[PDB]
Amino acid sequence: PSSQVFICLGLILVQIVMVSVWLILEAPGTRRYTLAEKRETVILKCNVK
Amino acid sequence: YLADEFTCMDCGSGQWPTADLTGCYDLPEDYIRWEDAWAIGPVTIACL
Ligand SMILES: CC(C)CCC[C@@H](C)[C@H]1CC[C@H]2[C@@H]3CC=C4C[C@@H](O)CC[C@]4(C)[C@H]3CC[C@]12C
Ligand SMILES: CC(C)CCC[C@@H](C)[C@H]1CC[C@H]2[C@@H]3CC=C4C[C@@H](O)CC[C@]4(C)[C@H]3CC[C@]12C
Repeated sequence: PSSQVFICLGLILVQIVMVSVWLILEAPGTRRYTLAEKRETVILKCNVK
Repeated sequence: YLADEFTCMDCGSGQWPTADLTGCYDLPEDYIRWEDAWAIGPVTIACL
């Protein structure tokens, strides 16, 4: 009843902190990605590469 | 894009010269869309 939930929640919280610090460091946004090999096209991309 | 008659310039990666070569306009943006594309299969898969 307790130890499994505690361990799983601990791992989930560790991952949540490790990703929240990354989102804090790198502000989210949208980028107009373009390719010189193709051009004439603009891709609205999530700021994560 | 010909900024002047004698000298030709560029609008940058984001912008493109117009058909009349008189100004720089933002290029259309592309993304995954539900309107008759490869997303119908993934949508049905997610629903199932
Ligand atoms: C959705 C997430 C983020 C939070 C909720 C999940 C946790 C807190 C929930 C989900 C399932 C729940 C358990 C379901 C069944 C039992 C067995 C019972 O004899 C005592 C309570 C206990 C042990 C519950 C405790 C709380 C519990 C562990
Ligand atoms: C008490 C709990 C259950 C509240 C909900 C927790 C989650 C959903 C919340 C708590 C704090 C939140 C973060 C707070 C601030 C930022 C910076 C922003 O630039 C991107 C989103 C981001 C990274 C949020 C993501 C969602 C977040 C992690």
